[PDB]
Amino acid sequence: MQLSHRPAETGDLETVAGFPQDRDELFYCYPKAIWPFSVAQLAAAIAERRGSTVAVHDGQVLGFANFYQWQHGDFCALGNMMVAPAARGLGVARYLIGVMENLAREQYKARLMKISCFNANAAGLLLYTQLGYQPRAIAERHDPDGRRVALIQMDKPLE
Ligand SMILES: CO/N=C(\C(=O)N[C@@H]1C(=O)N2C(C(=O)O)=C(COC(N)=O)CS[C@H]12)c1ccco1
Repeated sequence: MQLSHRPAETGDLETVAGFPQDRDELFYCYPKAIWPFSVAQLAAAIAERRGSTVAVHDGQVLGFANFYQWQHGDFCALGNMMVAPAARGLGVARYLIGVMENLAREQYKARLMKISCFNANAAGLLLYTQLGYQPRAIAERHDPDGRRVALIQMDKPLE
């Protein structure tokens, strides 16, 4: 793919907010959100986070991610990882994760990137593993139906 990236803009909101296809996908990428997803919920996330970035191919916004934790000189934690349904498995997430790693190193002087992935998200767990992330801990969380899920906390040194 001929991918580029830039900071997320207002005009991208409607597109990105269309990416989660069901409650599970929304929970996996934004567990505080309530289905149905909306532009206002995405904009609120952006306002309270850092680094919101889109990946673009052939004029189309295909990916989005941000940081929900950032500690200068230490680490960032990547979240809100969303990819357009027509572009899944084509390398958009891996591209964007690489972009966000550079942004963490360069702008936050981070030595580590943290990613948390829910247990049900096999594709996520396998991709982050391919990208050199290692599992560090498992935490209990609850899904929207009040059922227990396992949040797998992974990390990777930067550089
Ligand atoms: C306050 O912490 N509560 C969390 C909690 O760990 N949220 C954290 C938070 O924000 N994350 C995000 C996020 O919103 O970007 C994700 C999404 O990750 C990816 N890979 O896209 C995983 S979870 C973590 C939680 C989860 C369920 C109930 O509570």
